[PDB]
Amino acid sequence: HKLVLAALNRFIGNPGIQKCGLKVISSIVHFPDALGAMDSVLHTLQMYPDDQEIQCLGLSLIGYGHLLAKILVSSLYRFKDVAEIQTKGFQTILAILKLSASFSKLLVHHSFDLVIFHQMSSNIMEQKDQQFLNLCCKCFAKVAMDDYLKNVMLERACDQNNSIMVECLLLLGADANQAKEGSSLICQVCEKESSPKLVELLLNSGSREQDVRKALTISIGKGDSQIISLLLRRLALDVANNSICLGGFCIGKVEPSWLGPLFPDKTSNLRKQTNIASTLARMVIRYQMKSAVEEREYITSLDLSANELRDIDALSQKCCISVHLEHLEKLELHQNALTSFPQQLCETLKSLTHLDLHSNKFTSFPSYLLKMSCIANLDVSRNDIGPSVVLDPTVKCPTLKQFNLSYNQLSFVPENLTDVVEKLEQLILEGNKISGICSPLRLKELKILNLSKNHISSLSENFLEACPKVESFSARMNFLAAMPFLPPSMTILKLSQNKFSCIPEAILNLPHLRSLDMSSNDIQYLPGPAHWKSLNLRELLFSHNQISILDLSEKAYLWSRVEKLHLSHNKLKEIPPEIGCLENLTSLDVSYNLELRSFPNEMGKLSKIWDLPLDELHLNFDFKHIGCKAKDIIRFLQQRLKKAVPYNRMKLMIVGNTGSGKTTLLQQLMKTKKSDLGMQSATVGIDVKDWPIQIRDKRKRDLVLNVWDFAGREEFYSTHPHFMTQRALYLAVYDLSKGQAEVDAMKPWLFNIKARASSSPVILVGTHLDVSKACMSKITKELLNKRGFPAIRDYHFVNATEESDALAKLRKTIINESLNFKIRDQLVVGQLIPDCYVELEKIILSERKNVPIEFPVIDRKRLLQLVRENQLQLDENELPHAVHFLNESGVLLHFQDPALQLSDLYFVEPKWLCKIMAQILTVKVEGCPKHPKGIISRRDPKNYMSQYFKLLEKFQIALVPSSLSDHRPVIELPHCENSEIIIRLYEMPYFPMGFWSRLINRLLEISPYMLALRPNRMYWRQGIYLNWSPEAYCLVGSEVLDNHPESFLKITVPSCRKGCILLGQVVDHIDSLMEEWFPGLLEIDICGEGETLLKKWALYSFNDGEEHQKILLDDLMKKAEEGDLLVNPDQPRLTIPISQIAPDLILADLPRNIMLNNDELEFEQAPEFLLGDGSFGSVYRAAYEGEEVAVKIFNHTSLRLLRQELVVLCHLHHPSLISLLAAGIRPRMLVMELASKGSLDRLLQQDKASLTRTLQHRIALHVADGLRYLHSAMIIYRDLKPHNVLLFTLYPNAAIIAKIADYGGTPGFRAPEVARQQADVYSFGLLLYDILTTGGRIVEGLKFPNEFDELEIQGKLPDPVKEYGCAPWPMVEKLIKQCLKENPQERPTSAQVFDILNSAELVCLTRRILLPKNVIVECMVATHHNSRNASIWLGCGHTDRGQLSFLDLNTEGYTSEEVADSRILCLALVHLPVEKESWIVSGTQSGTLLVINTEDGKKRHTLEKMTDSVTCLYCNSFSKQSKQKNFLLVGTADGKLAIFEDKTVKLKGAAPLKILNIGNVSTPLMCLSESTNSTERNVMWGGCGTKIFSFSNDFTIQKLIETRTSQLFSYAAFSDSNIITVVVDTALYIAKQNSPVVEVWDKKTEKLCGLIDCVHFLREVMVKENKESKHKMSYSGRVKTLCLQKNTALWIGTGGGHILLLDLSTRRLIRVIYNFCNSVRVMMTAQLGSLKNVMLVLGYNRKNTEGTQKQKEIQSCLTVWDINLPHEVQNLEKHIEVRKELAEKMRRTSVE
Ligand SMILES: C[C@@H]1CN(c2cc(-c3n[nH]c4ccc(OC5(C)CC5)cc34)ncn2)C[C@H](C)O1
Ligand SMILES: Nc1nc2c(ncn2[C@@H]2O[C@H](COP(=O)(O)OP(=O)(O)O)[C@@H](O)[C@H]2O)c(=O)[nH]1
Repeated sequence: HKLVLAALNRFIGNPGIQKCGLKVISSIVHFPDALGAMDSVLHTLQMYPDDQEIQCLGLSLIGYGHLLAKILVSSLYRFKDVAEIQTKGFQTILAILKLSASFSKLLVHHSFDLVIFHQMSSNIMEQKDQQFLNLCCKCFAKVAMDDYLKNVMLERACDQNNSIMVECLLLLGADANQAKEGSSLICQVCEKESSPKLVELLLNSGSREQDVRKALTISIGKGDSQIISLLLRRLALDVANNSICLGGFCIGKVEPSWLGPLFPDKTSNLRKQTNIASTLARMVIRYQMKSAVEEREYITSLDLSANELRDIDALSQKCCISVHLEHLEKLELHQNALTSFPQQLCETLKSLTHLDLHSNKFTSFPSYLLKMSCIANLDVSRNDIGPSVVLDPTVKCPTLKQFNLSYNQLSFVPENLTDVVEKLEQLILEGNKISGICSPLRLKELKILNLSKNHISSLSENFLEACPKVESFSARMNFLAAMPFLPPSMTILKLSQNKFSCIPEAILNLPHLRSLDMSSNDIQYLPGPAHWKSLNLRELLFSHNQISILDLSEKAYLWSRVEKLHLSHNKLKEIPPEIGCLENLTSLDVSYNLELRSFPNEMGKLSKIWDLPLDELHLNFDFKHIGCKAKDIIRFLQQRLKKAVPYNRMKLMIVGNTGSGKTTLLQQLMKTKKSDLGMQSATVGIDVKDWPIQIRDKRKRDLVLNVWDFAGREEFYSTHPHFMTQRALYLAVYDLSKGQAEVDAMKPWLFNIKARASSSPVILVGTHLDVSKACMSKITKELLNKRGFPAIRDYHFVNATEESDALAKLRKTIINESLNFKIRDQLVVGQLIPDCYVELEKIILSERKNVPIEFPVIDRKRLLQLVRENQLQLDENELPHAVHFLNESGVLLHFQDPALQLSDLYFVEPKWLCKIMAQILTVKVEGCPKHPKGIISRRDPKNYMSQYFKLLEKFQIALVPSSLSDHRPVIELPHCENSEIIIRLYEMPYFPMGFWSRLINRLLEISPYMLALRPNRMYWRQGIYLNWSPEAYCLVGSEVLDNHPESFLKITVPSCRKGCILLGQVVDHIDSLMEEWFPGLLEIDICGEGETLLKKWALYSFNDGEEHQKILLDDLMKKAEEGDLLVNPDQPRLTIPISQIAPDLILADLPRNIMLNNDELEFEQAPEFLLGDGSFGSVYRAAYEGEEVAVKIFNHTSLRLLRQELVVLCHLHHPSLISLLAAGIRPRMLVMELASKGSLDRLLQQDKASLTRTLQHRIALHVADGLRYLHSAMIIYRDLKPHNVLLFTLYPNAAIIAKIADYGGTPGFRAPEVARQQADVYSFGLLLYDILTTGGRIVEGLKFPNEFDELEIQGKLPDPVKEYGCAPWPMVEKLIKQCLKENPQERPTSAQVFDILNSAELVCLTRRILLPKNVIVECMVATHHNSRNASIWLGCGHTDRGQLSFLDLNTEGYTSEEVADSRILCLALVHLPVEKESWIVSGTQSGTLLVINTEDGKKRHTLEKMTDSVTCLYCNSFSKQSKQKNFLLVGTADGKLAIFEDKTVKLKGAAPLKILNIGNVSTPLMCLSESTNSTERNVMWGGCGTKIFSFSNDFTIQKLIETRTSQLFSYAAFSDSNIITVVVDTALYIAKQNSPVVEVWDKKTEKLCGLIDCVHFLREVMVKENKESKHKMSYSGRVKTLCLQKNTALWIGTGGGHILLLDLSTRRLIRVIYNFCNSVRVMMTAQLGSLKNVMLVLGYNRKNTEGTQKQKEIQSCLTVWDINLPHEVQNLEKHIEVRKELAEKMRRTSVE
């Protein structure tokens, strides 16, 4: 019982008894392992806390419900640091967790954090219980198992400021951008007044930039000077570029105490005290993996434009930066609201040369801005400068160049220019209010004046009489009358919008003038080219004048260079033929004249014309179906210059109805005697026949009209519209037996004749007198004549079987009607064509005398062979029109239609192919009607069955829409309550025949409605009724309402949100058809009234449901109700939104947020407010509730086009796309993002100082991404060029830099056009080329612009670095070539080019130099003393004897010169500060140490001949003699340090100061190094044999560290071999011959503190991409050389074809950059041409071209990397990830 009694007695013993009871139970707990005390021993703790002597015991006994934990920490917290009782506690926790894992989560539940934080931070480090502390890292490692536990405790770890532990947690993961995304870590960390080290650690690791900006706003709220300067240093600083990009931020005020540390400071050097955190992180990681596995120096200018600086005086003082400003050389203050530029500032900075501050609110040009030392381009161009701007004459500033004064409120030209600004060039004064006549203006160097938009009366006669270099005087929009003796030097003169009456003779005589724009003048006579006295006229812009003649008869060749001639809006009469001499004409413009009417054939010689607007003028020809475009018009005018002839050979379409005198009247018109077939049957198809008529009269014109006796029976009634062209003479026939009743039923036919060919004649012909009613002439005169039916021109009553004069009269009438057609007096029947067409027609007809009957088609190859067989003058560009024209004449049908596919096949003999297309429509099936009537599958010879229905369903006969269930099946809509449906009518007098056949076939195949779920559809002849659901369905019905002889087209669609989509997408397909095939219907006949024959109604009802009637409304009149949005009757209390009865016209269908209310508008449209022109309209700027927002206004255009654009540009959200904000119906225009820094063309035109390669690459990458998305959206751009790319910010590493405008071409932007997909790739190639070029492609657009598609694969293209001089930039120079394949199949995809652009290597490298063929070189030395242009001196080893091998870099010219009798090993540079020379030294195989001068390759003197092979040379920094001093080291193959002095090199056989024999004959000296710092007096370290050594100015071995005696043998010879390399840093990194591992010694302890293996980094990559590497287990690959950067990383040069980056501080591998060489032999650092700190890499590329001959072809591929690589490989890495998250977050807005 003792256990039971002891426990219960200790329980009841509330006073005193516990102190002993606990000792009794702690002794007894070991022996029986007893069994119900835990609860009571728990209870007693609460029952009396606070007694240490029992607390320790209780904790000791807990280890032998959750309230347990609640007492534990509350104990350890109540005894934080009283004694080592925490030991017993943490032992208890460690015991409990290892058996109950989840209890750990319970511990952190209560208070664990409070006490563990305290213990790990109560200064426990270097206190004696370091082993107890090891148990506690062991605790934490299991504590931080759950990542969420890391994040939330991290949250708590920043609440209380604790730098060491927050750093430790960051090293353990625990991302710092997860808390709230609106109030995430940095926000409260700057709110709670934390420490700079706490904020810096948060910023350095993952911290989203938006949160940083929010925290910047917060920390601006308070006054903090060490947290602000750390937020800016991560938000705005480009250290690579020396910048401050503080642009977008809304900083309330700038104070130098913030930017203080942003400027570079040489004193900045900080120790390593946070190593505690790294050590603790290492211990935690160790315990975690154990628990896991088996348990000068001045910056550039400043960001300043849009900051609304109401004052800039803050910088005028003598503050911290008042000495860095003195070398600014560019200052931008435009668009702020400044005033009165501070006088102290404008003399503080004495090197400013682009000061521009416009759009500010100045009111007085300071006139003390001009006392700066070297200023130019002074620009104040939108301020409110006072009425006069006189310059004070006490300033003599000559350096000013471009003194802009645009758009001020001036009243005079500035007064004292001539005495102040002498060298002034571009004095601009436009937009002012200059009124009075100007000054004599004695400026000696004006080069571009300007006076536009002033109010000038006239110019003084001595205005330009003293400015002998003016070039571009341009006074637009003034009130100007004459010109005052312009100096003979003007080149460009622009004088538009003035008030002239004739070109003043002061212009007709300028001896060098080049362009003259005088548009919008009211002038009368344009003097002939014999009045212009100038040999170089290029542009002559004269639009909007009143010009009568275009005098060119006098002397035309004197204007042979003219390239632009704009004469629009003039009273011209005709173009004189002398215009044919201006061969260099490029852009003629004679539009809007309304009185020109004819083009002379002479213009066909002006082949350079690429545009020729034809707006509002009528020509002979110009008929759209045959009308040419651009050069095609010139080709037409040139072929018409050759020879145009009368063609005289037309058509007669006979038309009947189911029976009449048609065939028996055609067989009587043709007088056909044969009667071969004694019994003709009903007509099949159209049966084309032809019959010549040599009219035996004075007119010998033997006219041949072809008769097409159309099908009578109604069954053929769908194809006939195809054979009714506009050019014809139709008959029609009665069968007068059913007189006055058949004549009624003939009405549809005439109607169709009025539908297709409005201006075609018709001839009625009675066909029966033998069969009996002849009063039919009544009704044809009574009803049929002139009411909506075509221009009947006769009627006859022949027998059409035999014996009468009436037939002769019918013949005469037909002949005389044919010879009298002449529509619009154009006379079709004899019009002129090139004889080539007639020849082609003749040869084709003669092949109607030779073809296969089974397949009358001709292949295009056969046609191009038959043109060769004859002597036709046609090329591959003539046939595309030739065959079309011959199609127009009924010779052969060929299909070029975009709706189908272009036919390689040619349908000569149409007479049987029309016969073939109708066979299917007559074959029936009286077998088993297994399918509903009309639908059928493939059921019928040699491959012809394939082409038959490869034509017929291309002909949309497939399921035959004809003979298809005329009676409609009964259909009921889910909802028919008069208010959930939308209904639209199409009342028309009679359906077109193939209307339904082609209507149900256009709606049918559009399956992806509201995209890919197909609907169920049950479609009879005249209806569809698709359905997805009761939420989406459509019934395009066909009913006739009672007492309505017309025929309607009822469409019903639910008024739901998606139903409006159905409506719109169906009305588009029903309207576009009507204007594509039936232009007669939707042709408003102003003659009579606007019937339009197509009265598209709209049905609306006020009474929601049970309206008892649907109220009509004509759609046009409803469209007139667009000034509002709601319709309402004469009774105005109730109304229906137009948004409820026609949601398709209505704006709301795309995301509803697009709506412009016309309320909070803010706008202007003057010629400053547009931003550019493009496609179908232009774009302007305005504001609304916004500030700046762009508006795309439209021309002329239509709400067809806009509906396309609305949908297609919407529903597409992408970072590279220019998203639109709103649309405006009333204002007929759209709204877009304002592109802040301009367009790419502008950027190229101006800003070439500021295009970094990074930046160019960013733009290209952004663009590559947009184009990729556009192909994700499966579509062409078709508009890619500098004019179309928009730039937002000029900050290189931003998130949005470039975007792409208007969507699916130019001489400056050509391709081999598909119609003359993969094409946009090529267009991108052009843009990319120019971006690489920076303005080379169309600067030539001022010069030789036709040449832009002439050298198409052939131009400056072969070497554009060479052809433009731009900075070399490989990989992408290969990318454009490799992209730019002429064949579209050969081009890579846009996704592929985007992926290749997303490659840090494409951004990081600039050149290599493949040395001459088979040269082996193994040593090289750079030159930094002449840092202007440097040459890299190489050795050789292709020869066993020594050649030196010079190699320059700016010329890349290799030279060879044998200088030694034995192969060289190494060289070095010893430059002497005296005598200004750099002796170059070379050590060799024989020991013959050679020294040769820099410039002289003859003053050579080998020094003492060494004993063994010299392995090394080196030049040190040893100034130990109180002066500048240097030495030289000769590493030989034995260790003998033959040291010398910097100057003693000249004397033959130099004297070694201290000959230090170090190594042995078997231990070869093999590497030397200097130290990393200079504070250790440059202790020198050199490897020797296998033991590294060191020395100093003493030149005595200071250490004999041995490496072979290593205690970590994984292999021996990797350390048991001769040393190869040594580098001196905080530690030592060493490698040996063929050692694939590097050894890391320490200088003090001399211990192998590191062992870093190379193939330890080769595995990770090879495993996927090298499968043959599984056979290469005995791997080649080892450290062939070392090269260490200053403090960032270390570059391992492999013996293989690889290179390794090592971040020596924290993470081992940054990147391996392979596949660029095969053996990295040499590596070193250097400086070149102010591009200091480059790293040269001499690698090998062996070619086994003759490897079978045991020989390899060697190319020493010397490359030059930019040493800044280890940053960009980790910084650009990051930059992708940024844009990847943003790629996804943006696509969330597409979801919702
Ligand atoms: C420098 C000036 C130039 N600017 C622009 C803006 C734009 C522009 N923005 N948004 C657009 C949307 C469409 C668009 O279609 C083009 C390419 C057809 C002209 C242009 C812009 N295009 C040139 N320049 C903006 C102002 C503030 O700055
Ligand atoms: N007796 C008689 N028959 C005629 C006359 N004109 C046409 N027909 C008949 O019309 C038929 C000619 O075919 P047509 O009607 O032109 O062919 P369809 O239009 O394809 O049916 C023959 O059967 C003729 O006998 C006429 O004046 N007298």
